[PDB]
Amino acid sequence: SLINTKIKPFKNQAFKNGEFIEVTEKDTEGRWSVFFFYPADFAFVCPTELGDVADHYEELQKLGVDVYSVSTDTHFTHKAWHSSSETIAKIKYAMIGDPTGALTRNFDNMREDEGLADRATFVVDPQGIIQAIEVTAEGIGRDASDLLRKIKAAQYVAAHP
Amino acid sequence: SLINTKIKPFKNQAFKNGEFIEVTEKDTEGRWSVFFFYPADFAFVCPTELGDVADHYEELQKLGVDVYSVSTDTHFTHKAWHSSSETIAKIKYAMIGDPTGALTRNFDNMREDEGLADRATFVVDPQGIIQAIEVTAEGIGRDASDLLRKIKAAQYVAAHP
Amino acid sequence: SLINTKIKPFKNQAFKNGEFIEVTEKDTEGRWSVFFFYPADFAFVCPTELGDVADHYEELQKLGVDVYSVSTDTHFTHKAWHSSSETIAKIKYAMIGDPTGALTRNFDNMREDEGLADRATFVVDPQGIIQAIEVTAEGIGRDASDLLRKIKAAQYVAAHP
Amino acid sequence: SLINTKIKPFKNQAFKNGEFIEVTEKDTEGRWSVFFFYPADFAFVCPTELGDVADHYEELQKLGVDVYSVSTDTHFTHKAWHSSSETIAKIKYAMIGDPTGALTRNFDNMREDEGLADRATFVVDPQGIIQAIEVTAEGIGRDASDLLRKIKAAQYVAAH
Amino acid sequence: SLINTKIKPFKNQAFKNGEFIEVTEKDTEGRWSVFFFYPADFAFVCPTELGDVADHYEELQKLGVDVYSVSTDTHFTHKAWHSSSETIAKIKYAMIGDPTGALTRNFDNMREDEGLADRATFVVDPQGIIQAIEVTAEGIGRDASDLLRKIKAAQYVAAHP
Amino acid sequence: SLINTKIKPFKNQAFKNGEFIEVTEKDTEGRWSVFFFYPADFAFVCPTELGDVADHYEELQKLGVDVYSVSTDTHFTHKAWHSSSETIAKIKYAMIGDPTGALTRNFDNMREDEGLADRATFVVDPQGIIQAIEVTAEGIGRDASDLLRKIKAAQYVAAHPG
Amino acid sequence: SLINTKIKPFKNQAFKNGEFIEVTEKDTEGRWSVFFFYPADFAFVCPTELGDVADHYEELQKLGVDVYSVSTDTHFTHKAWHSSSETIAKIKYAMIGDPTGALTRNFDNMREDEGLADRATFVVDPQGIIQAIEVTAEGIGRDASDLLRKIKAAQYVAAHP
Amino acid sequence: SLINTKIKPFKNQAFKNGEFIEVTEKDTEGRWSVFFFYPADFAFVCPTELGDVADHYEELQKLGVDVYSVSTDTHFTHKAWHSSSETIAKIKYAMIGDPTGALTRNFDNMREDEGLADRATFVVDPQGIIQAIEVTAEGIGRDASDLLRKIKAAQYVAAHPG
Amino acid sequence: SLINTKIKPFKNQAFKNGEFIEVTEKDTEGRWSVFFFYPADFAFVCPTELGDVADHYEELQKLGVDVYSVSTDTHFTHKAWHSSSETIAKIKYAMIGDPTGALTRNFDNMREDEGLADRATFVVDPQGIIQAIEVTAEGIGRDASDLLRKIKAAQYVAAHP
Amino acid sequence: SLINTKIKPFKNQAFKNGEFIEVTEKDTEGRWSVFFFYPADFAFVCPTELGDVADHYEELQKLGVDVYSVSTDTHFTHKAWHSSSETIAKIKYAMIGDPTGALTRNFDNMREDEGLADRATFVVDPQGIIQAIEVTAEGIGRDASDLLRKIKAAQYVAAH
Ligand SMILES: [Cl-]
Ligand SMILES: [Cl-]
Ligand SMILES: [Cl-]
Ligand SMILES: [Cl-]
Ligand SMILES: [Cl-]
Ligand SMILES: [Cl-]
Ligand SMILES: [Cl-]
Ligand SMILES: [Cl-]
Ligand SMILES: [Cl-]
Ligand SMILES: [Cl-]
Ligand SMILES: [Cl-]
Ligand SMILES: [Cl-]
Ligand SMILES: [Cl-]
Ligand SMILES: [Cl-]
Repeated sequence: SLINTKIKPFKNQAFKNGEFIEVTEKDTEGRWSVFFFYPADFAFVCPTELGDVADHYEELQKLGVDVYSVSTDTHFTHKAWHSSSETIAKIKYAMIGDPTGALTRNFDNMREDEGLADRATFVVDPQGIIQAIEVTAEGIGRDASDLLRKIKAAQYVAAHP
Repeated sequence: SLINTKIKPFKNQAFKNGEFIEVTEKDTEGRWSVFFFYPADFAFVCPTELGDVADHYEELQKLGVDVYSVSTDTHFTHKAWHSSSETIAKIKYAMIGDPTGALTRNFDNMREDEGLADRATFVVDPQGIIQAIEVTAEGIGRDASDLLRKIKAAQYVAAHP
Repeated sequence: SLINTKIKPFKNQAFKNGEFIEVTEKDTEGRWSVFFFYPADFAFVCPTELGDVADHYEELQKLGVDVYSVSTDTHFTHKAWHSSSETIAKIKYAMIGDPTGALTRNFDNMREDEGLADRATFVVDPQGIIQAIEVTAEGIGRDASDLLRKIKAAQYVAAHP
Repeated sequence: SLINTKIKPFKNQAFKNGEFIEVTEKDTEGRWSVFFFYPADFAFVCPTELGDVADHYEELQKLGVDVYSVSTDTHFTHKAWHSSSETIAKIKYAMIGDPTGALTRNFDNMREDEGLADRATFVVDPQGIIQAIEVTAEGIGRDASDLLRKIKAAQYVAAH
Repeated sequence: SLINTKIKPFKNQAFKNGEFIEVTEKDTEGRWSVFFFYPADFAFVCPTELGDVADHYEELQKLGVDVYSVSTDTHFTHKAWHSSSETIAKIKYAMIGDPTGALTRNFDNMREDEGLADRATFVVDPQGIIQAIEVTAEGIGRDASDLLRKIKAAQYVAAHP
Repeated sequence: SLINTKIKPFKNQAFKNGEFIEVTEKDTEGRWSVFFFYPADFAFVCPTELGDVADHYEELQKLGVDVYSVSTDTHFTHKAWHSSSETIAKIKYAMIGDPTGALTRNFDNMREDEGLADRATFVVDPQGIIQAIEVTAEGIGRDASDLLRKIKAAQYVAAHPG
Repeated sequence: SLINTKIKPFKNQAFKNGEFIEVTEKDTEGRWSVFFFYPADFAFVCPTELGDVADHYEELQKLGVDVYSVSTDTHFTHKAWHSSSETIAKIKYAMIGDPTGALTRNFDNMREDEGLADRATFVVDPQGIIQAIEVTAEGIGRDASDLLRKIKAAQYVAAHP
Repeated sequence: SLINTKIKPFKNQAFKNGEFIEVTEKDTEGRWSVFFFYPADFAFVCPTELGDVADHYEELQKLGVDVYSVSTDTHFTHKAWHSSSETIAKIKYAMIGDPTGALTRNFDNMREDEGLADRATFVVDPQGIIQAIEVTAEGIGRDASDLLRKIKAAQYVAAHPG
Repeated sequence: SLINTKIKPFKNQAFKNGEFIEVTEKDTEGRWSVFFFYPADFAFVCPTELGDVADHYEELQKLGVDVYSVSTDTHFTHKAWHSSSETIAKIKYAMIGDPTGALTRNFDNMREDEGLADRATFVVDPQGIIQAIEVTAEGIGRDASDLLRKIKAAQYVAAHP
Repeated sequence: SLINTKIKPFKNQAFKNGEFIEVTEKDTEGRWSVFFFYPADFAFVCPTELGDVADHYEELQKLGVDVYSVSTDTHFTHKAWHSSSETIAKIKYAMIGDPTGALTRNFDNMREDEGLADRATFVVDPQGIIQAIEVTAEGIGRDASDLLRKIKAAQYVAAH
């Protein structure tokens, strides 16, 4: 488990609201971060999960939490996915491309014989420390409302040691 | 992470319903299993978590899911905790002692500088494959109803590929 | 260079004329093959090159030459690219996905800090021997008509040593 | 034997008279120390041994001697044990928790396939030097009046 | 491939228009360079390729491109070749001798079991970066007019990222 | 420590009651054994420890316990000591000589910078398992009465585990 | 020196009287051999030494001695040299090409920073044993008539030990 | 052979004529030294060799030669030996104890499987350089008078080179 | 020292009474042997030592003791020395030549910075075990009479434990 | 081969008419040197080779050329040979002894399994660079007159 460790430095391209931006660990410092990994854009699997986090994106921003989705696809592919799927289209958070797999491996989350990330979610606090981890196989869905509870609880223990 | 891997062989003592028993991987074969790790008996962090799983234990048992809690304390210590805590007293599943940390290290779950296991939950299917993982920091509580939901989804995809 | 070496075994998923297929080195045996590498689907480069090769595919097939394009994108992404670009839409040869980068590293052709393949073309004869190589930087376009001339010349020396 | 070697640095949590304290090697400097290892709290073995040392404890303190019991349990388990065994209840010295086993391994005293310490007693002089060692199997009891006898001889040779 | 890497330092003798000159990497700095490798002087091969590059040479020089052919023969042998074949005779560019094979190995282009260079062409820009590579087997000819096209495209892109 | 390990093979010469014998690990099997180490014969310390054990040997022999003293002196040296010390003269157990230090190092009991064994006592049961260990610095005496208590106690647990 | 050792295996191309032949160590077995090394064909050195051995060649053949000259040039280069220099033209023994430098290194005779052989002569008996070694710097000429005296003395001691 | 090498630093306790002393390589600097090794005190082998050297000791001392006998026994055992043997009793030179074996190993003279020194004699000049070596098995006796012949010769050659 | 070790195998040429012989360790088996090392033939130092041993050789022969002198000179040189020194001429035992130093190094008796043997004597019993060793600096003479006394002692102890 | 490399430093004893001397690389600096190796003194094979060089020695001295013969024998042994043999007695150049084999190994000219140098001749210029090498087996003779031809030719090339 990477629980209670500091995230490693990284530098990736991302797509966010119709534009390309670069993201590094410096963008996460002093912020709450959710890293949301998934295997592949354009898979026949319906992206319910990515869109649920999208639905909750408003509250997450009021709690000072940024959301980053990550797959080993490129940011170009993200822009195309964002254009063709109605569910993906409502995403307003950053979609990080990790074709080198460096970000994915930082989180020990690479399926090495497929070149894809596992279905993992990491909650990271402003000092870069990982406070929560959830991983599931392709049939077990990640519940975005459960994520919010965990994030809110994490902020609480930060305030009340 | 260990997602989608086979659990490793192990041999531990446990306390269960007033008795000391031995538990091994052979006890898990052909069953659904939940491994519930926690840092320490008698911390006076209220064992809200252990008791939640206890409340749901009858329900879990009807789905054919066994539950094993695990810490690096001994089974002697578990028996004493069980006699002294009203909440722990209602645990009817096996409380595994792991003073060597072998069981804990099998799940890659040791805080090496404290000698205690992290707050991790692993769902293991009847073939020994880890299908879901949840890990939290010391302040963020694991929700047994979410565990239950994940187990049912895990059981669903097994029956309907 | 890899000139005059035998290509190595490989197994990839690919998209071809509306379907997903598996390609292995066994598919190239007894055939002439062109492996046409590029960095990324949905890239700012209008894919003129992929399309130039497309125009010549009927001529190439009459020479018994198979064409495989290759990037580290997934085959899913290929299907989407084929659907959204009028130029890509006219590709009827196999588009191989190489997310593990194994195929790309076989041809020593990976930009390791980008996780993308270089702009390289390999001509492979029916015995699996690499007979021609062209690699260019991102501004210099590969000319499919120059490719044809080389292939016919390669076929001539095979017939008349 | 670790006889005549200097103890190694360590940093552990402990229970001592209703409170949790941190203990390190720096706490032993300039002092005589007895390190009293045992396998496990709440084991069915009755802890007559830990309690005999308690009976002798004011006397030891009058000699400027600190006592530390050590097991691989946590200080949490010690506090609980302290509430439940009438015998353990009379301990007024520090009960050190060693869940990492580092303290135990410093003294070469870990049963590696059990994750528990052996039944060992070490006497350490004010310079951190080990002056006496006793180790027994689980049926053979350590006698605290003999411990006292050994400490007093050690203090004598220190003086001469 | 060596695409987009910087050429390595080198120091060789060459024959150019009736004289022996020394060439080092310092001669290529601030200039465009074509390094044109071939296996052996006086080969049964009609040196059509070397002579074709000669015909296009004036044009290449006005675009600021210097040309160096390189073989593992000595410069003495080049000089003799230049005197006996009318085709080699029309070469006005520098002919580098590489009997130690160092220049050749810098470009990773040695057939170690023959001690001869492969049929490789490298286009190198003024900062020493390799921008184009072409390699062929013994029957497939390199077309100097397509070399020019590539060079002109490379120059456009230097000026217009 | 060496607690709960099996003693290692060894082969040494010993002085025992007016004779030279060879002692091996084979001689200890099926018996209770005490290995009693000390630094040097003819030393400035009066050998009260060795004499003290001698006082208890008959008790020890009725309980089926063999005693072996060990130093890195030779068996020749033990014989001579036995003739010159009034204390040593009453020793009826085997005095093992260990000039190679192998028996001593088997018990991890060598002071390498002096080439002398440390002041250590080991109780070993019939299966060759070490059941008690005692090691002390040079000014802290080893009590033979307390040794007996440990041995009697060790035999009780062997007969009544739990 | 290599005096009194057995020559190493080799397989080289050579030019001999207008044809290309392969020479191996198997060709030297059961015969006397002279291996005559020099740095480079077409060198500014007028090849007085090579033509001198030729004048004595008919005589050498009556003694059962074969002659092999060796440079790191190719056999192609030997053929051209043989055609343009009158002195070289009278060579009727085999001219071995050693572009890999393997034969030259077998005789420990490579100038490693030039990639050329030193001026060395080795006399080899029918069992492959080196019986004489002569090496000189460029100004000092090897005298073929002294070479003959040495071969006759070597043959004498073989017959009358 | 260590012939013509410089002896290595050392530090040992020794018994010399009723007193315990320390011997180090600094005691050999500027003197002629004889290091006379033997296997064991109180051994079955008649200590004639040490006694014969003792007979020549006033003559050796007149020539500025120090004598050091060495075994892997302690210096305590030497004092004891000195009191019980009439032969050893006439030794007035230093008896060095080497229980750690470092001195014996310095002279490459240890029998490792016995933990005892071999029967070796070394002559060392005032500069620390070894000028003569003699080694024999347990039955072949060293002639103290031949030792003496050599020391005088070694002293001659030192003062009259060539 | 080498005391109580078995001599190692050796094969050397030697001069004995007008003849050249080969001595090996098989010559020493079942015999008592003296190996008498010295630094050099024809040296300023008086060969008193080889001669005093020669004076006793008849008595030594009666006791079944063979003598071998050894230096790193050749057996040729021993022959010449035997012809020039009235003293060495009396020697009837084998004079072993050791130009490789092997026999000398077998006995750890080489002055490495001089290539000469030290002044050493070894008495070896019929089982090849070294029973007595004497080594001296250059001014201190070895007394062959003492040597005989030791050999006699050695034979006695062999016969009487 | 060692052709065109600089000789390595050395320090050897030698016999030079009557007396023993020490030769080192400094005695070769600034001068032309011939190092003439052979296997062994007093060998049955007659020193025709060493004598031939002696005959040409006065011509060699006039060209500023020094001669050193070398074997793994000692200088003591060389001296004795110089008296026993009429051929050898004519020798006026330095006979170097090389018992450690260092000089010989410097010229890569040692037969390791025999401890004798091979039959090799090295011509060295005043800058210490080896300009000519000839090595032969025991039946083939080194002709002294050709050694001069090579040296004069070396010197010609040296000036031009
Ligand atoms: Cl993880
Ligand atoms: Cl994990
Ligand atoms: Cl390539
Ligand atoms: Cl990858
Ligand atoms: Cl210990
Ligand atoms: Cl542990
Ligand atoms: Cl390349
Ligand atoms: Cl121990
Ligand atoms: Cl030892
Ligand atoms: Cl050579
Ligand atoms: Cl050489
Ligand atoms: Cl090469
Ligand atoms: Cl020695
Ligand atoms: Cl020796």
